[PDB]
Amino acid sequence: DWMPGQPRPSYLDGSAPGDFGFDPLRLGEVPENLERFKESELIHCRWAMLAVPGILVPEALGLGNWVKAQEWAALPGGQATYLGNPVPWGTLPTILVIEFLSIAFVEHQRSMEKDPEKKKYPGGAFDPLGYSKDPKKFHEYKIKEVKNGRLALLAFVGICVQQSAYPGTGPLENLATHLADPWHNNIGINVLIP
Amino acid sequence: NPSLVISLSTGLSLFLGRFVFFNFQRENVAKQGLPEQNGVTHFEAGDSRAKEYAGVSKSAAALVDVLAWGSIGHIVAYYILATSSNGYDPK
Amino acid sequence: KKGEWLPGLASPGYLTGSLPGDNGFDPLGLAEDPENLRWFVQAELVNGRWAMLGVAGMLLPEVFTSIGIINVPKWYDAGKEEYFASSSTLFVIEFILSHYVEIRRWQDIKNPGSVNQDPIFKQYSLPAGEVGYPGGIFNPLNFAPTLEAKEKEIANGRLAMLAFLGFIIQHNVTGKGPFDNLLQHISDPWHNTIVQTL
Amino acid sequence: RDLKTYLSVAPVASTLWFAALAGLLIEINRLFPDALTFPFF
Amino acid sequence: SGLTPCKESKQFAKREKQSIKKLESSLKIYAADSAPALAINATIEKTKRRFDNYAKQGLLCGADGLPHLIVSGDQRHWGEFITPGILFLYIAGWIGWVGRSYLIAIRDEKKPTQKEIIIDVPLASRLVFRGFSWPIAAYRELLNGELVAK
Ligand SMILES: CC1=C[C@H](O)CC(C)(C)C1/C=C/C(C)=C/C=C/C(C)=C/C=C/C=C(C)/C=C/C=C(C)/C=C/C1=C(C)C[C@H](O)CC1(C)C
Repeated sequence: DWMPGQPRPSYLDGSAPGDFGFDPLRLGEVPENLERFKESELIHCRWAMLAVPGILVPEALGLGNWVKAQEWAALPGGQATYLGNPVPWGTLPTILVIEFLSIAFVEHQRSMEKDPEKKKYPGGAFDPLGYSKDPKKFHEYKIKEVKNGRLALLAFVGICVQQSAYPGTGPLENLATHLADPWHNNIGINVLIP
Repeated sequence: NPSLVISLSTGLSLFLGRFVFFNFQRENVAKQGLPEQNGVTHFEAGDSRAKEYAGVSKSAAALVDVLAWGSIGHIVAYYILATSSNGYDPK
Repeated sequence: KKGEWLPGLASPGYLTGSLPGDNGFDPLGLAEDPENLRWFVQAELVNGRWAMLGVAGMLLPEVFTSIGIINVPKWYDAGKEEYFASSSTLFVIEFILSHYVEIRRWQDIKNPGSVNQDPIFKQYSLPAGEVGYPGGIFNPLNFAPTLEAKEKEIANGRLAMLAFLGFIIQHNVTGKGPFDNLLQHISDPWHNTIVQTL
Repeated sequence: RDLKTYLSVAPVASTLWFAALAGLLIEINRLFPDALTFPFF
Repeated sequence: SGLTPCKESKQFAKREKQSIKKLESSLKIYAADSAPALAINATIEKTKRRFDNYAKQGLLCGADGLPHLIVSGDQRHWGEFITPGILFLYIAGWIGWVGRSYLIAIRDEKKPTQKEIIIDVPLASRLVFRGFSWPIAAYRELLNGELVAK
């Protein structure tokens, strides 16, 4: 039980990785569905692990905001830039096509899997270092991944919510704003009134 | 922009159809099967599939497939051609 | 023999009298069902406990202020301004902690086995066996939690709640303070009563 | 007469009940007329 | 809230004015010291009091000159809808809960219909004040609220 004193649902015997017996809605009663879920949690997590840094690091520099980068796309011509340099491939139609074409192919590739999407742990070219060589060791890593992935997903959120309300977004920035006067600057002020 | 855009989109679409999404699309068609009213639909109905027109020498693709992907191709392409000249402007 | 909240009447049947502070008082049959009774017993405890501090917190400073030993605003006034940090921050804080410590005793109510996990490391635990009567660090002095001793806690709580009910209602209409209200009554009781005020 | 009590508590119980209700409502209005809102909060 | 508060509505003032003149007109035939006169002067005083309260309680008015109610949930007008309503649901719940307490008391008995046409007033008087705490019907709902057979 990871809700301190709450009986664990039947299906979760705590053997899965990241299994803390949490499923108040029992969306996992169905085995076929749960398996799909385990796969998805990882996917969603993998991105998130990537996204926070993606969003956070540039701001430490000249990102200003994840939001800000999206800003050029709206006006014609862009052209947008990565590090003060326009292009290559600057305009939106080119990026959109490149993204749609490049992406669709990679994912659909996923949608050609059996053996539980290679157990959502493909480990082909992907595990070059072959961390998964050792089963005992491999298991520990999965837990790390999920816990880390979860941590990341949760954080992304806060970014969006924080980003909401404070359209003067400053995920890294807000923190400062918190730091300055943490007592009079908190979400609390945001949960209430002027 | 020229007429060349039509070709790339249609070309890519066709490409997508023939080598990327081709295996999956068929898998689905097999499962879906043809329509049946109480079972099959050719049983009365005068009208039934055309096996011959369906058949093709290429290792995988058929003429009908060409039609659909090309159409998506043309549509997607014409879609880009029009959004260009509208010069629509938003906030 | 038990205590009768009403001498002539008889006690209801679900009131065994094995409970502290039992005087056969359930005229509306709210506790006919036993489960409801357990829940209510716990509820009476806590509603009674908060009221104790609250009445005390509310009343004493008013008294001390009049004495002049210290100066603090009247309870119905602690709220406006004058605190390090805003009102909002305190709330969210109050909420996070209260949320944890309770969403906390609740577990012990459903199933009485949430005494471990103290602190995060598991070395320390709570040893005992009555719901709403935790032990360990909770009872540093180890006063016997004697039944009858529990009788006293409840009585005070029940009393506190009438007081609390009194303070708030008294506040309106009066527009003053409980101690103040008392002084007015004390100065001249026959001329100061609910009658002259309403 | 037990029995008389019994005639009562029939649909005469309805009228005695509603007459009491009507009276109460009427007095309230006489006391607080033309109320379109609850203004005490 | 495209309306203007009644306190500052000309139409709302014209209605109070016109109404009082109508009642005062009738005042003329009866002379002074008189029963009808006192009755009419009492209606006039009841009229002034009415309009006075509406303005006093911040009720908007419409171009018609009559107050209009806001039921959106807006905080300035809970008096208009929400406050009275909760009051209702309390009473409605009370009546229904007491009514259902009676049928359950009656159900396992002799001829149950006998006490549906001839009320057991001792039993009813015993159950009427149970409606005071009827929203602890909620705690019955956690267990024996409604029948499982259906
Ligand atoms: C039993 C029964 C059964 C049968 O059958 C029927 C009948 C008869 C119905 C019944 C009933 C009963 C009753 C009446 C109960 C009640 C209770 C209460 C009142 C409580 C309170 C209770 C109360 C309470 C808790 C309260 C608390 C409070 C507090 C803490 C306070 C605090 C504070 C302070 C310090 C200061 C500031 O400035 C303010 C504040 C912040 C506020």
